[PDB]
This record gives sequence, structure tokens and C-alpha cells, in this order.
Amino acid sequence: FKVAHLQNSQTNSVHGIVLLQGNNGWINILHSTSGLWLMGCKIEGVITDFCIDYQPISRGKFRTILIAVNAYGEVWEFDLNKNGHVIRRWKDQGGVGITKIQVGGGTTTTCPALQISKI
Amino acid sequence: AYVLTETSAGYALLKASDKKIYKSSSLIQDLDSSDKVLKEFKIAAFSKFNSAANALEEANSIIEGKVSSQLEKLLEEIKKDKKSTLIVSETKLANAINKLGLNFNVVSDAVTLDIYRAIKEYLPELLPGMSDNDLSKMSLGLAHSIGRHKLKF
Amino acid sequence: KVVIEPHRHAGVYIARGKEDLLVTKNMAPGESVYGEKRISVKVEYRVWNPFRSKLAAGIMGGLDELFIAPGKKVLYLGAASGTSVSHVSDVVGPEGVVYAVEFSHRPGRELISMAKKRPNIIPIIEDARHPQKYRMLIGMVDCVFADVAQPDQARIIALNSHMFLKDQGGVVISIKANCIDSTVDAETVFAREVQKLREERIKPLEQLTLEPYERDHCIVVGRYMRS
Amino acid sequence: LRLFSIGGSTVVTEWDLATGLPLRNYDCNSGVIWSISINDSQDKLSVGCDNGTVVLIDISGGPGVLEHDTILMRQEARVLTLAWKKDDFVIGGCSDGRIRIWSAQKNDENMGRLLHTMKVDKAKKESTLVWSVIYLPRTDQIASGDSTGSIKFWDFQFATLNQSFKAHDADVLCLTTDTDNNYVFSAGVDRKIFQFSQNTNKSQKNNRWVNSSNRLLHGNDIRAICAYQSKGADFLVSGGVEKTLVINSLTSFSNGNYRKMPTVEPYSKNVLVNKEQRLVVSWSESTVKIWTMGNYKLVCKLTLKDDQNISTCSLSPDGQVLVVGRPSTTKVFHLQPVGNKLKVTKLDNDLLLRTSTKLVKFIDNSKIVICSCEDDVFIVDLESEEDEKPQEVELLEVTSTKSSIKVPYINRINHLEVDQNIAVISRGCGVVDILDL
Amino acid sequence: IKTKKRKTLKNLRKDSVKRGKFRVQLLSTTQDSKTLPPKKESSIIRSKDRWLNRKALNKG
Amino acid sequence: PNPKAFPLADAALTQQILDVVQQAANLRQLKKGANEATKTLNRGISEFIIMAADCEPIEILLHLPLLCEDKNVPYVFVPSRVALGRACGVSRPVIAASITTNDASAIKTQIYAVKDKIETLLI
Repeated sequence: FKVAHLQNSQTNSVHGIVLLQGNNGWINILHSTSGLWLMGCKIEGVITDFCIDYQPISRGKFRTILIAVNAYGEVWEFDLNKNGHVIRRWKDQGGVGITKIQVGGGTTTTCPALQISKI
Repeated sequence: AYVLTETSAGYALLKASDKKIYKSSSLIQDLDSSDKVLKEFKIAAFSKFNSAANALEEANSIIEGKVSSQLEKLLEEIKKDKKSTLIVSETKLANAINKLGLNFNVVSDAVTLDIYRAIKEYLPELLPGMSDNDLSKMSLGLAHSIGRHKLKF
Repeated sequence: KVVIEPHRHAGVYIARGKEDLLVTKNMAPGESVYGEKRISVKVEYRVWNPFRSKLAAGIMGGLDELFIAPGKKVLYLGAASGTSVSHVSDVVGPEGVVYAVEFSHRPGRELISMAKKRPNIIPIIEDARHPQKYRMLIGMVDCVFADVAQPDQARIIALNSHMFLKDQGGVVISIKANCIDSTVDAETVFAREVQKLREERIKPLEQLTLEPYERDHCIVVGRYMRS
Repeated sequence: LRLFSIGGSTVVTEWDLATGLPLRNYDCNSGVIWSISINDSQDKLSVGCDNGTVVLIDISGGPGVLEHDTILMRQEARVLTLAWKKDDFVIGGCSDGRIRIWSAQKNDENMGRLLHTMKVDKAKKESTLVWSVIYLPRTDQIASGDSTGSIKFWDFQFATLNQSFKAHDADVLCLTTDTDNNYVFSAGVDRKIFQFSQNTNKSQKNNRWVNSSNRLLHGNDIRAICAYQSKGADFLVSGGVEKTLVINSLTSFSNGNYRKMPTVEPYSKNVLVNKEQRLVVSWSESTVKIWTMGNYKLVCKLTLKDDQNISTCSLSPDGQVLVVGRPSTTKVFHLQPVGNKLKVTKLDNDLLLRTSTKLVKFIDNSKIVICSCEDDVFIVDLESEEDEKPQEVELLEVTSTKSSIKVPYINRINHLEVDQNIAVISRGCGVVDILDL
Repeated sequence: IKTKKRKTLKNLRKDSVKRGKFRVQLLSTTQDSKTLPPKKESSIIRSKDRWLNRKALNKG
Repeated sequence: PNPKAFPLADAALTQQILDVVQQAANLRQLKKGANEATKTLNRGISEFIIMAADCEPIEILLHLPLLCEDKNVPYVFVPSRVALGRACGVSRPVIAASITTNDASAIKTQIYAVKDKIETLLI
């Protein structure tokens, strides 16, 4: 599992989400306080890893992207603000037996932001 | 009507005595005998290939289905009768003949298969001046030329 | 010394002696089109290989009437490398004509190279789905042999047999069930192909599975009925 | 109009709608056919077969012409269901539990290539079979039902899953959708029809489907569902193992009324009654059972060899002659009362054996009138001095029209009645003609 | 009796007769394939009915 | 991919092929390189041949389908030579790999399943 920040954009309020890897390419995304099932994103093939990317939209607004990779090398990018629909899909060059995926150089799940402007 | 037969030796236009022969369904019964086929069809024109290179050019012309210049001249040697029926073995060759300037009409159908079977069966008898061995040698040379052109070879 | 026994079908012989083989007379003496054996008894015979090719796999299985005689003209479809085509040419002799059709260029080069020395073979490098393209080269033929490994073998034989084959001529087809459904017993596929030929117009006379030479292969022999 | 059927074999049958006979039996080149579909331009039939292959058939030549075009990239699992996107893509649900998209675009290197594969959520106890896929044009999506009961909506472009529902408790055999792709309907072994909706503007903007409703209207399973919409028509026709046809509304599925048609509507009859001998004659497929009524007894039961079902039967006024008419052949029996039962003998009439029978009636104990499947009307004297030619009856010619071109069977004789020398024929188009025999 | 009649009917309806190594098969009449669609492949489509009537679906 | 590359497999078959290639690499049942694949074809000890469709020029690979048609051995094309090399377990790109023959091999069932799936393409 991983923990990330989600802006709901109905009230522009930010709450934490818990993303759990499951079987059949599933990732289940839950509210971190309620525990309610917010959404779910499915990739094809045996899912091996996922990570969270953030993209600032405006002043005080940002979007959360789920980047999920299977064992083949196919990588899906979902927009968690737009009901978890797929932004894009691409392929890892070379790409076989992938175990890990990780973004870096910005706000990650390892190093989070202390405020929305720091994203 | 008229039928068009492409041989190894050269193009031929055979004048079928009945214009309704193409629409007629008794072709299999009528065309069984070699003498009957020779009586039914007369040689309107037999335009041979003078050169082996010209023969190969006409051969891949028929292969691609486009009408060659020599075939265009043979078709331009048309009868005075308007809307005469031409029978073409290949459908896209018939389409090209219709697209070209032609007062005569063109028909390609599965009924015509028995007719083309009769001419291909009794071709050396129908075509004058050509022996069976000569036609076979011409077919051999044309086949080797076509194969050598289609391959690099 | 060895003895030459005349096989039931014309132009086919059996060597008899210390070792027994199937042989055909050689059109070009002193030459072998591929690595087959030659026996000189004078007259020279080339040795058929029934494991290599499927026509006299059917002969060794005991086909009744082959439709291939020294007088006849034969249309060979699926003539890869000309290996069986050379023996068909040997059977039909100098008088008969074998029109060998092949699509692929890599066996096409060697088919042309063998037809260079063999006079009665007319090589065609052209796709077999389209009989109208090589209609200049063919007249009428007495028999049609098929060795194509295609799903629509019945359609290809229909198109070629309607257009080139004479009435009461013969159709000899080699069918592999693997290029067809291949998840049922091969007998089912063979029955389907026989029914397809009956639909086309070929009235079948006999069927022969080619064990031990090929697995799930049959030769279906039939007669064309234009009427 | 052309009608094609698959019936559990390797052969697609195209029907002659004028006569009701198989116009052509085209054997597809590989394997037992499970699924059939036609493309958008109606030039190509895609058939999905038992060995995993999908075969394209060019039918653009005309009525009676079918040709093999292409066999797409093979697989191991049975293709249980098929659908088309435009003329460009073929979607197929398979028995391994997954959905496959092949490219059927000519002039492309991807032609016949298996572009995408997507696995549905498998069942833990058993196998998973994707029984139905449909393609939604407006929202570029594939709707799928499987054996677990889950209805899934897939983004076509990325070949991904947008949305999933666990709606049915059993198999989802059939799916359909409306014209504007506002509603998707599913049905199966669960015996309920489920309506999913995108009708609201917010749902259209967000591309989110809502499990709007379900209705329990069938007594047994549901095998087929289909929908039609025009200015005067708005309905959803469904049927299954209950052998009865249920009609709903499309827009008013949840609220509007429904109608269950009778299981048997005897437009063509399978029971006749002979008044003089007090007999009831009923014919099923190859069986003719006769009862006497006075109290009811089964006097005789006829089992016939030919595989074709019996289309019609006719019994003489004295009760001796029974004419059994099939679209293949026609057979005549003489029935003699021997005790309780009747001894049955067969009379050989060459014309009737060679004759296809659509409608048959009797003038008397001797002469019969037959309208054939080729629409010709003639009179047979049955017993005669020799085997003379049957008497042909002249008929007026109905003028051809647009509907006669489109629907072929309307300009054919539908009803035939006779009394004494007068007879009445009526066409399907509504033409009534009197024959003085 | 009934078994003998069934055996006689089966022998009458049989269309393949073996003669040593050879086996003679009847060519079917041309009328049947014209008048009807081909007969269904029994086992393959019976798999579907067995699946629809499987026991995991408590169907009473 | 090149049109001469035939039969090219899809993503799922590529997954299964590369998994079996990895298992054979761990069991030392794998020969790497077009020369060694040629040797196994000649010696008759090859189950099937995997070739990388993005080899440039492809004619280094193109001699192997002729030998496979001669000896009746299944062959298949996977898209990436980098993927094939990483599955073969080496630090270099690999354009041709051969699965060798062993009856006591623990991965025999997987080898024979992927071999049949390849043969369906060659049909």
C-alpha cells in the first residue's frame, strides 16, 4: 500500500488516500480517515508495482496521477480526480520482469509536501 | 457477339455467331464437340506478339489487368455494330475495357466460363497456323520469361 | 543385379533385389534433381522418397486410379522445390505437360532451375487463389494435384478445376487436418473436406490416410463432374 | 434482405426467404462456429469458432455468394461472442475469461493482428466465460457480461476497464444497448433484466454508468434480447428457455407496461379434425398421431423417416387419404380401419415425391390441390388410369414493388381454401384471387 | 424383441461397411444438404447446456 | 516491426515466451545467439526458436526460418532484443535464443505449452 494526497475539487479540500495493490491488476483506493472505498483502477497483466505523481494545476490546486506497472513493462497512468480514468498508457523500453516503479525529483510518497503550494 | 481470348502466341477476338450465346445457358450442351465449337466461333482477328519482349509486356499487362496498347489497337479494330457484346475472362480487365473508350459493350459472368472452357479446349484447332507443339513451346518461353521477370533472377 | 517391376500405375516401377524401392525413369540421364538415388539397369531410374513427398505416399498406400498417365497433362498446385514435380514429369514423360504452380520465391528459384533442364515442366510463379492470372499459360488439363497447406483448399481446387480441368478429369488432393480445425479427430476434418468437394462438384472416389509416412494427412481422389 | 444462421456446426447457412429453404450452406474453413456477427457496412460476416479462430466472410458479392476473406490471428480459447467497431475492429469474448480486440483494417500492417487482450475477474470455484460483448459507439466502450454475473465497461482506446458491476447472481448470456447508447440491458440465467443508464447530463459528462434498475419477468433463463427504436417503435424484445416472447419498452423499461406473447400462436396449424370419422390428427416433427373421439382413443401413430419436419397434413372427407407435406417431399397414405387401429399403406406418387408442398387441400376423396414452394398451383387426381401429368392452374401475376424486392416472401401464396369447384388463394401482400378449377 | 428391432434399424441406418482393410462409406444424397442446414455437432454445443445447468447454480 | 518478421507474437504470448525463456536460463536449458541457435537446429536438440523482430539488419536472423522449416521446428518472433537478452539473463542484447531439449527438465510442461501456442501461429 501507499498513502497519497487527493484534492476532491468539489470543495477544493485535500484528504489522504490509501492505495492498496490487489489481484487481477486491481488497485483499491480508500479514504484514509473514513476508510470508505473511493475508487479502483485496473491494469492488464500481473501488476507488480505502482507509485503516485502530483501535477500542479493552478494556485492551490493539483491533480494526483496513479502510475502502475505490470511485469511485462506496460505502464498505465490514471487521473484520480477524474474518477480514476486512464490518462495514458506506454511501454518500458527493454522492459521485462519489472518489479519496481518510482518517480522522483518532486513531491513523492517518500517525501511529501508540508503545504499545497509546495507540491 | 465477340469473345476475347488471350493466348501465349497472341491475342484473339473470336466472333461468336449468336449475340445471345453469352446469355444462353445451353453452352455446355452445345459446345461439347470440337467441330461444333469450331463452327460456332470464327476468328475475327488474331493479333500475335512480334517480339518476346512485347509478349512479356502484354503478359504482365494481363497480369495487372490493365489494357495494353496493342490490346487497345486490337479493340480499336472494332465492328461497325453498336453496343456489341464483348466477353472478358477477368472482371477487372472487363472494368478496364469499359473504362477505355468503347462503343461495344462488355460482359463478364460465370455463364461465360463454359464458353472459355470450349475455346481453351479447342484453341489449336480454332486458331489457324499454330501447332499444339508450337503453342506449348510459346507457353514455355512465356512462362519462363514471366517467372524470371517476377523474380529478380 | 536388380530387377525392375512395372507398378500398376503407368510410368512407376519398383526396384527388386537386395533392397527394394520405388523408382521412376529418368528424363535427363546422369543427373539428380536432388539427393535421391539412381539405379542403372542402359536405362537409369531415380528413387522416389515417400517420406519426402505425398503423391507416391499415396501410391505406396495403394491408390486405385492415379489419373496421372504418360499421355496426360497435369496441373500441380503447391509445387515447392519441384522435388515431386520432377517425378510427375518423369511419369508423364516427354509428351505430357506438367504445369507446376508455386507462390513463394525461395522455392521459386529452384523450381525455375529444375524446369530449366526439364523440358515438359512449365513453371508458374503465381498465387494459387487467382487462376485468372496465369490463364494464358494453361490450356485444358487431365488432372489437378493439390499439395497446398491452406484452410481454403477446397475453394482453391474449385476455382482451378472449374477453369482449367476437363470434364471427367481427376482431382487428387492432399489434406492435412492441422491447417484445418485440428482440435478434433482428423477423420472429422477429412469428412468435412470431402463434403466441401462434393459441394464444389468434385465427386470423390476414394480416400487414403498416409500413415506411417505423414501424420494426420490424407489423399482424396475424385472425379470432376461439370454436369 | 439476407438472413444468415449458425446452428452448431462448421457451416453458415444463408436462407432463401422466398421459399424458406437453405439458399447456400457455406462451410467456414475452421471449426465449430459459436458466434456470428456482421460489420457496419454489412460486407463481412465474422464467425468465431471452437478452435479459437475468427474467420471473415465476404458476402458483398450478392445473395447466395459467400467467400473466404481472412482468418485472423489464432488463439487457444473458444470465441463465444463477437462484435464490431465500425468496419475496423473485431471484439471477441472468449472462454478463457478474457476479451480480445483484433484489427480488421485492410491496407495496414496490423491487419488481422491481435491488438489487445483484457482479462475479466475470474471465479474462484470454477471457470470464467465471457458470454457477451457489445460495442457502444457514443462512449467508446465495450460492454461485457461473463459467467460470474459481472457487467464491465471498458475504455476501447486504452483497452482498459472503466467500470464494473456485480449485478446478476448467475451467467450473463445476452446484452443489448439503445441507439444513442443511453441504456444498456443485460440478461441471463438469473432471469432478471438489468438496465444500466447514462441518461443524465452529469453521467454523460463523467462517462459514469448507473445500475438503474432490474425486472423479473421470465420464468426460466433468457437466451436472447434485442431492441428497436424509431418514431413509431420503442421496444425491447426478449426470450429464452420459457419459450415465450416478452416485449418491454426501452425508454420506459422500469415503469412502462410489458406483454408476454402466447407460447404458440397457430398461424400455421398442426392439428386437424375429421368430422365424418370423428378423428383428431396432430403432427409433430416426424410424427402423426390420430385419435378417435366418441371416449378418446389413440388409434394410430405414424413415424416418418425423413429428417425434415412435417409442414402440413390433410385428411380426406371419408377419412381414407392422408397427405403429409414437407418442403422436401410429399407422401400419401391410405388408412383402413382394422379393429381399433388403422392399417396404414403408402401410395407411391412420383409427382408428389418430387414435389415440395407448401399448401394442400382436397376437392373430394380423389382430387387434391397443391400450392408448391415454387408458388406453382396444380391439381392431382391421385388414383387414375395412368401416371398422367398433373393439371396446372393459371395464376395472375402480382406486380413487383419496393417491398416485393426487399421482403421476398410477400408476393407468394399464403392462404389456400377450397370448396366444390371454387378455390381462393391469398398472397402475403393482400391480393385475393378466385380459382374456378 | 425391442432390442432386436433396434439392432435391425441401426443396421439399416448404417452407412459405413468395412471389408477387411477397406471400409466402404456411403455418399449421402444430394437432396438433404440442399433442403436442410447441416446437423449440429452434438458434444460441443452440449457443453454449453451442461454449463448453463451446472450444479453450482442451485437450479430447482 | 519489419514485415519479414513472422510470426510476431502479441503481448500475452510474448509474456509467456519470455517467462519460459527465463526459466530455461535458470535451468541452463537455453542457447543464446543466432550462431548457437543454428548449431542446435543442426544437431536437432532445439525445442523452439525465439527471434527478436527488431534486429537490424533482420537478415542475420532470416537464415533461421529456413532451417526451422527444414527440420520442422517451431519459431516465433518477440519484439525487443533488449527484452530477449534480459530474459536470457545476460548484459547484452540477444536477437536469437533456442530452448534445448531435455525430458527430465522441471519446466517441460511450460515448454510444451508455449510450443503448442507457437505452432498455432505457424498454422
